[PDB]
Amino acid sequence: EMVRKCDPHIGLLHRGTEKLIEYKTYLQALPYFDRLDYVSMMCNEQAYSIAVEKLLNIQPPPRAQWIRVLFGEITRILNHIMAVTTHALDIGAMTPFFWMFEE
Amino acid sequence: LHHAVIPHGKGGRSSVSGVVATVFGATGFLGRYVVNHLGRMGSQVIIPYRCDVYDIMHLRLMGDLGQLTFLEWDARDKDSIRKAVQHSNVVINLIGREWETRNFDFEDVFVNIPRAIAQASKEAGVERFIHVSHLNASMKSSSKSLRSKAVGEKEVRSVFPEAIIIRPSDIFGREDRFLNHFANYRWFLAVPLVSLGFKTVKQPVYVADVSKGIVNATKDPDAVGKTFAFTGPNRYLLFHLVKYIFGMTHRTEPWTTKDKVERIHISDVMPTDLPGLEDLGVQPTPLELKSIEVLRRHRTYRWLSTKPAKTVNY
Amino acid sequence: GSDRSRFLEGKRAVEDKNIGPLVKTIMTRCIQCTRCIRFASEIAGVDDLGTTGRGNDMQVGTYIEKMFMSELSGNVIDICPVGALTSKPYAFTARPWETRKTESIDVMDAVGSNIVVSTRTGEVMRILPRMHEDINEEWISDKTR
Amino acid sequence: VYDQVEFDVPIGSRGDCYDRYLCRVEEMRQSLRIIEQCLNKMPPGEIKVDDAKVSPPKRAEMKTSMESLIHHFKLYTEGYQVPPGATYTAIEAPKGEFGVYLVSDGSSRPYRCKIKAPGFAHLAGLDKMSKGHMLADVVAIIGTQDIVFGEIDR
Amino acid sequence: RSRAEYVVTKLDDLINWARRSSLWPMTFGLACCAVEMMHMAAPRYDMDRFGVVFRASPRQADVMIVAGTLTNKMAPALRKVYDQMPEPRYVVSMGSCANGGGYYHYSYSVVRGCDRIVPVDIYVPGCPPTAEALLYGILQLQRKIKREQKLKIWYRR
Amino acid sequence: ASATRVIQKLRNWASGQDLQAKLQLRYQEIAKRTQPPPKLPVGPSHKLSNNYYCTRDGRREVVPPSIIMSSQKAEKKAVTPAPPMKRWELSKDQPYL
Amino acid sequence: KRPTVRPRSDVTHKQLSAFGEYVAEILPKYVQQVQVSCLDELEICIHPDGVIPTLTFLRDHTNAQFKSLADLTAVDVPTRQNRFEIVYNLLSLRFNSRIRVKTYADELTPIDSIVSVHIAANWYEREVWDMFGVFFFNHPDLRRILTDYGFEGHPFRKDFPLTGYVELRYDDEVKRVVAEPVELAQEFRKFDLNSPWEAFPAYRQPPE
Amino acid sequence: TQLITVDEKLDITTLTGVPEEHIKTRKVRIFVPARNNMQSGVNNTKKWKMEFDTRERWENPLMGWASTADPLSNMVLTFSAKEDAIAFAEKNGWSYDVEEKKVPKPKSKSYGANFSWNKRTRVSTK
Amino acid sequence: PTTNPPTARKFIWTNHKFNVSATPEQYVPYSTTRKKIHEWVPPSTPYK
Amino acid sequence: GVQVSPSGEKITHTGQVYDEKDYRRVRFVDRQKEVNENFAIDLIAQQPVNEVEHRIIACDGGGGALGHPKVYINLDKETKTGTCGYCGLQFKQHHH
Amino acid sequence: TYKYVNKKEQESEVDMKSATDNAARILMWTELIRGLGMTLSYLFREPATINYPFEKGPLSPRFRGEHALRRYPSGEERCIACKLCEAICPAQAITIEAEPRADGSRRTTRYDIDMTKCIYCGFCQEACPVDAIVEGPNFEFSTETHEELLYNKEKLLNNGDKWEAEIAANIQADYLYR
Amino acid sequence: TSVKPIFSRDLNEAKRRVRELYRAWYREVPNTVHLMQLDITVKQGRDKVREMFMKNAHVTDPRVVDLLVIKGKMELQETIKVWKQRTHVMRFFHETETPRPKDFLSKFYMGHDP
Ligand SMILES: NC(=O)C1=CN([C@@H]2O[C@H](COP(=O)(O)OP(=O)(O)OC[C@H]3O[C@@H](n4cnc5c(N)ncnc54)[C@H](OP(=O)(O)O)[C@@H]3O)[C@@H](O)[C@H]2O)C=CC1
Ligand code: SF4
Ligand code: SF4
Ligand code: SF4
Ligand code: SF4
Ligand code: SF4
Ligand SMILES: [K+]
Ligand SMILES: [Zn+2]
Repeated sequence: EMVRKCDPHIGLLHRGTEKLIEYKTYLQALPYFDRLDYVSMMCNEQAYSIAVEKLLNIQPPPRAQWIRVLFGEITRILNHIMAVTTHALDIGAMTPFFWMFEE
Repeated sequence: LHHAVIPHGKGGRSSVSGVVATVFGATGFLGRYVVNHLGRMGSQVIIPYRCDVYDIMHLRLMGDLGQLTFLEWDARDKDSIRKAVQHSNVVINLIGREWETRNFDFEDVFVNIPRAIAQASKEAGVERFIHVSHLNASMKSSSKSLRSKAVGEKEVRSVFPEAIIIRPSDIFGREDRFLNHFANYRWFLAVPLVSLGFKTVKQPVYVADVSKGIVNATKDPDAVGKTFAFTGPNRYLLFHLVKYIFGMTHRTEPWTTKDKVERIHISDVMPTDLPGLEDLGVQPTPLELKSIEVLRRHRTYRWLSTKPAKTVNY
Repeated sequence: GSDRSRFLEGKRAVEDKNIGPLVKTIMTRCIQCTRCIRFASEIAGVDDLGTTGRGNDMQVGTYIEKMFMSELSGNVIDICPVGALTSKPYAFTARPWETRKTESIDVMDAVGSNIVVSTRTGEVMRILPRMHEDINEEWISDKTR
Repeated sequence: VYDQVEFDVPIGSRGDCYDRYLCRVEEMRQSLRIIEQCLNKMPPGEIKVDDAKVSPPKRAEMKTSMESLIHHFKLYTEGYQVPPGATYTAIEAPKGEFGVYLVSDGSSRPYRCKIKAPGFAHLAGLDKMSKGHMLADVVAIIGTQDIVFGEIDR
Repeated sequence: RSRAEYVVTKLDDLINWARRSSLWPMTFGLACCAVEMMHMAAPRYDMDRFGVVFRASPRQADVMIVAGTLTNKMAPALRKVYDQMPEPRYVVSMGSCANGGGYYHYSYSVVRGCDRIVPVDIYVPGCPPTAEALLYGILQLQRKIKREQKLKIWYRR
Repeated sequence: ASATRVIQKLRNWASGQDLQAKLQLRYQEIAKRTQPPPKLPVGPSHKLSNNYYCTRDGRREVVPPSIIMSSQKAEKKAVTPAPPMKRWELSKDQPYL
Repeated sequence: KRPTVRPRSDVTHKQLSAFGEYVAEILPKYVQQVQVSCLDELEICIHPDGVIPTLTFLRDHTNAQFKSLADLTAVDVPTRQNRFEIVYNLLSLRFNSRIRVKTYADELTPIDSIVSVHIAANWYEREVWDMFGVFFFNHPDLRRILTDYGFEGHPFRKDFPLTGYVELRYDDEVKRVVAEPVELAQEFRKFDLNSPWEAFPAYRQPPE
Repeated sequence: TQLITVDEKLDITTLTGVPEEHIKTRKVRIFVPARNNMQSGVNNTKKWKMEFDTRERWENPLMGWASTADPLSNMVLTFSAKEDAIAFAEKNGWSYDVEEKKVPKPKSKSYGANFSWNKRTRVSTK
Repeated sequence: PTTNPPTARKFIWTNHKFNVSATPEQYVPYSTTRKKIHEWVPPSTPYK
Repeated sequence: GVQVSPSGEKITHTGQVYDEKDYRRVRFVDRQKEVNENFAIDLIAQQPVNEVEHRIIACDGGGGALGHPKVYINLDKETKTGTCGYCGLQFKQHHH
Repeated sequence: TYKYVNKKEQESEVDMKSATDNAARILMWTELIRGLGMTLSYLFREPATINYPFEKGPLSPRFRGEHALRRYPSGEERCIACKLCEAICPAQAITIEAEPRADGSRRTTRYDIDMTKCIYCGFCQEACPVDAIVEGPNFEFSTETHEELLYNKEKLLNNGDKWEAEIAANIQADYLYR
Repeated sequence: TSVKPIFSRDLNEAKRRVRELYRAWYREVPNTVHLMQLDITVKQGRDKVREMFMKNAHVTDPRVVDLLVIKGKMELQETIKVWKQRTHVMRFFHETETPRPKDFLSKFYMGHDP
């Protein structure tokens, strides 16, 4: 019953995202981050936007910043629901999975 | 030639080989390997079918997008045959049964359907027609199916004088009715061999070899109006073949019919005057090399993880 | 330049010309830089193009209905910075970002002008000159183009 | 405006799956608190940066003005040019720290884009966390590590 | 027509009704599209109400929902799992990745569509297509396997 | 919202929470699907004067990084990359769960 | 003041310049360059021989305490002799700072792995080897982590094609998933999205 | 003790992983790209480029798209120097054709030449 | 669309069609461009 | 309008039709080749010429922001109506 | 600031009543009974299941569904073959070929969008300067073959003519935001 | 013309590492064929290994030989613990690919590829 060694083999979802991004433009490479973490879409968008905005030495308007923070926290709620409910589903409980997926 | 039939590319999946082939028996055992080779080099394969779309569904992965055209047809619908062969330069005929139904019999399947297909192909003006008969189906054979295939050969040569006729031997493969048949004799008490199988001599031929020969006959300018004999490199007795298959398995739609056992006990003729796989550019791989992938599914767990049968000249 | 406009008035519009089947003229886009006029005066040597009028109404072209066809007449399509003088065979065909550029040599005459073949999706779409100071400078003949 | 909003940070004390689950739930609650603050303090104003060389203009401005049409054309064909340089921008992702290392060569395409995943390091550390444990235990460790594989593999 | 063909047609109706009323999938789920799959499993759309059972083993599966990006490292696993599934099996590809490669079509390690590996019955377009649209694809699959006439083909053999 | 009082009391007692006050099914309190047309405001650069782009070109103010020391070009107290981080204060709202 | 321009604080620039001088004078044996960007990010470029001492000093120093490795990556610039630029981003939680350490390598000179210093460097250096072919000395288990099994070539290199060299498909004749030389139904259309006019005069290189 | 001698040409073709067809049969071009004469800017004529020889692009039977069979069709590499491109090409084992940087010749531009007393440079219009 | 009907246009379909997949009236793709390279036509009369 | 070839196949508005001996019409065997019935060239030919009173007219295609970018057409040629490059509407100056 | 999720203040001692409470909790399954009770409460709520296909999930006019090519009210195609949609298309799913029409208009001869390559991101409909290409609200267009998702200009124009009564209304509802 | 060695000072112990790697591959080929149920025989698998080695045999740079040995050890270890599957092993033989003959007449008859 012991776990003596654990070796996770990955790359089963390797997509060459960085090579495609460096072969595309910045706006064209923006929706790649939506599919990098397909639960934290606005958060990846926000991180990429902050990186490009830093490199461009520009800042978004305050309303855009407030909207980005609001949907970042909505996305945090989405992702924490995803994590907690899938953890409970793997342990064996699925009614919170259904409830929080209605949410 | 037309501008859309000029070959292009390196012969891959997305290339164009310039082959527009209507394959009639594509839903069978040899037909899947033929369609696999055609779509592998990249060709416009028209599949007329009469069974279910679920039954033909395994053919869909087997070519590029739009390179395979599936269409329903009926053997009594010469209009459907004409609509299948209307836009093609090669028509390949693989229609056959090992038994007789109440709707189609041996004479109909081996004569009337190939004659109608070749007549429609001649009316549509296709450049090449290939018809697959069977070896030692010469004439006046003991079984009805071989005589029917002989009459069908005569009718196909009458209506389409330059038809390439290919006579392979008993074809073995993963989904064949030869090696799986001999493996399924073990489910009974013993092995029912007539004269203990000593009088019958057979040289089985691999299904991939037959399909490569068919494709090279489509692409070969010298194969027009010829009859080929597609046979394996080694001749085995029936008893030695049964010994080899049972020792390779390590153990120790009707299942069988009178025509089937008659064709089993009919010996294979010597191919002397006919050209063959080496003349169409295919090296005949042996059953010893290509037998493990077939008989592995009949083994047990202890035997999941054998001397060849000896070869005669006659 | 700036990233926005303060022009709240109505823009002017100029009727087009028909100087030939090679150069399509949409003269509303013209910014009156006299590059075509100077090229036709100095290199083509025809003295056919010019400015008629005064002020904002000053129009580049020919005053009469005259067909401007000499050799070396696609170079006005080259040197027009705006899309006022475009190529009529190349009209509405491709885009510069999608066209691939292949540096080759012209064989229409024995000058051997260095050219770029602009090919999109495996089809030859355009012919442009290459800068070679010892052969053809910046220009190619009309037959070449 | 995370410096402008106020919230609490859930801190565990035992370092196990239970503490991580409690931290994630209290992060949900603090996220709801920040959502309340954002709803109450949403300001008026424009929606993109007022710079048509980076953000595209409005469609009416694009269909009316020459500069707006030109900038819309260039932004939606070539895109804005980013000045050359390298940055590493890391934000607090829900799954951890999301990092982007951008190297720009001065053109309208990024020269290099390395994506740093928290799940990559977490699943690298899966073997340490699974010492002296069970099958259901390593399943629970995978569940509490918040592992997604698109971000891990890229 | 003959009375026997009417009985054969009614038997086809019964068998097709059983197969479309009891449609147990395993979702070979990879990505974004698998997340949207479990949003279709979610209480709003209720494929369990439709008769479609969530989280079935490949040994008990009828249709494979290819949900996500099929990579070169994953394609042999996809083919092996498809081969382990019993013979009355269908394939619903979902999303642009499983359809034709999608946003990673020109990638070195992405199979350009799962139809290069397994025979796809129905393609569901989107990135991700909504759970509403995936349930549309499932009902289209039920109609398609309602259209099957296997005993009719066997009788006309 | 259509539940009877008996079922509502049973649900409230069985869950321990007031459920009818916070229903997870939206009935009428949500916004209308048809909205009046908006009028979005304009940004700070929407002015007809004193709006030269060189005075607000943040993209062109990026400079190459300053070389502190180079191997080809180039008693004091020890320093840190930043002052040490201030300890976080405990929450005055709810410090413990 | 300007709503479209990112605000600039010079205290971070001064602090990072002071710390760059600090690290440069502490380790003159390995540190080749120190720069602070306009984004207030400190980059220290070192010799490949000093990767272990530099990382150990940054992790274990009292003033540094860069105990968290943000990431480990490589950049392929195939115009210089040592074409792979290995970049270590590190985070100091004690001082709330971030640092970047750069070094160089080519296809035939491996650099020392820092698994003994940071444990995430195991998988990160596995990724760097799999994507670029930069070997790492004294690694516990250096092998592929993202590519296909038996994948030939390192795909994140600049000279590696975007679509690759082989593609997988199911062959029914062999009943397998087989690799073919790659053929595209539609070729990837490259776009020349570069303006012929110079954008940033601050980065104008001198003529050759 | 930790420094050896190697007297070869730095061949890494066995480690690049490229198939031997796309090493031996390919030709590469090293060149400064010509200025697009439809514009006047010269920012695209600063960096050396290596490209590959054009291979076959045929027509898809289904959609008419441009289908290709070689992977090195969109491969363009940027270099700061001709010698750097030479080193990269010889290191990767590709046979190269190099053409030197075509620089524009300096020209004597005089605005007063347009209004000459006796020379032919006097213009007839403006 | 009874109190607020849509704007009437002459090119709008007067008969809605459902999903016609796996029907004779399904959609079949083709290249909408004409022939690009024109082959030389040999003369129909012999030289001798 | 939609016309048919001697092969019986409908000709698209781009002028595309398959040849008699072209094999690529087997994709239309047992199916249909759909051609959009409304031809834009015919529909814009049916439009009457707008008779305006100005030497320079402005067109946005109607609807303001719902149309095309606003352009100006110079109606100086009295032997030819001025055509919008976006919407194809024709304008004529009223000189009476 | 920060807060503790599992730390508890000081000690609550070890009292006989507290020990009896814990023993009763882990001998009579009190938390198990209360979990059963609130799962019973959800048994007695109303399900959140809509009646597909007779009931549809709510959407917005911004919804990015099936692609379509629109027209002017005159009937002329809105598309002017300007190729920005395929220039901005991040998946390179749009292929455009163009030539002057018989009346000299700038129109496309080929406008193909691959649904199997498209990522449904709306970049084409937000880069289109004349509102020609749109992502209309159709999403129930799943096909049984891979070919049927390879759209061409005729299919896109047919979709635009079919969905014009809804696409134009959605653009009217939302165009002031964009 | 002086560089830093990776593992081997010169070609001698590099060839020793090559011999050790070839020895271990020759050991593992029958176990590979038996365990992963390969259609091939033991003889032609060893021939495949040998002609892979002869394909790489033309290089004499010690660093390149060391890196080739390292990559061969990775491939071998990947075969030892079975992650590389039957399809990945059978990718070495190209039995589903029609080969291109190298004669000028055949390359002329196929297409424009040199
Ligand atoms: N199989 C062998 O070992 C050998 C075979 N041959 C010959 O090669 C050919 C192909 O062999 P094989 O694949 O094994 O044969 P099959 O038994 O598999 O049948 C071949 C094809 O014929 C079709 N067919 C059968 N009867 C009819 C009919 N009445 N009308 C229309 N189509 C029909 C079947 O379609 P459906 O699924 O709809 O029934 C099937 O696709 C045959 O002509 C056979 O005689 C020769 C030597 C050896
Ligand atoms: S070159 Fe072009 S822009 Fe310049 S004056 Fe001539 S037409 Fe006008
Ligand atoms: S592309 Fe240039 S020339 Fe053409 S309309 Fe725009 S600004 Fe004028
Ligand atoms: S099709 Fe789109 S949503 Fe689905 S897996 Fe691919 S990237 Fe994700
Ligand atoms: S929505 Fe689809 S077609 Fe449009 S730009 Fe995005 S990926 Fe391309
Ligand atoms: S952006 Fe619009 S008008 Fe331009 S080519 Fe695309 S669909 Fe046509
Ligand atoms: K011009
Ligand atoms: Zn207009």
